[PDB]
Amino acid sequence: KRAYLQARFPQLDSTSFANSRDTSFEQHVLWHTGGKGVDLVLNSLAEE
Amino acid sequence: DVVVSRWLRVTVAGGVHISGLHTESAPRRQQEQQVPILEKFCFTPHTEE
Repeated sequence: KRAYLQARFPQLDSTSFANSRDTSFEQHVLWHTGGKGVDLVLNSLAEE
Repeated sequence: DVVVSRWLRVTVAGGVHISGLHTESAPRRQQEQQVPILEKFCFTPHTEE
């Protein structure tokens, strides 16, 4: 799916992806945004 | 070794891993605070009228 998205939208970078099956995306987003976080979060996942 | 990451808000030191610490301000008001003795050093004439 990462490869398909990269093919579809060339603007995306290797730092614009993260893992969905686990809770590792929090650290990725916080690090790459300088701790500022994001503005909108279109969420469809549950529990933790 | 201990590492503190404020961007990610994690403190890892050995086998422990704190995530999401929150600290609230305490009044810092201690009763019976010090009462320093205040003085002025001045010349007093031997004879005063």
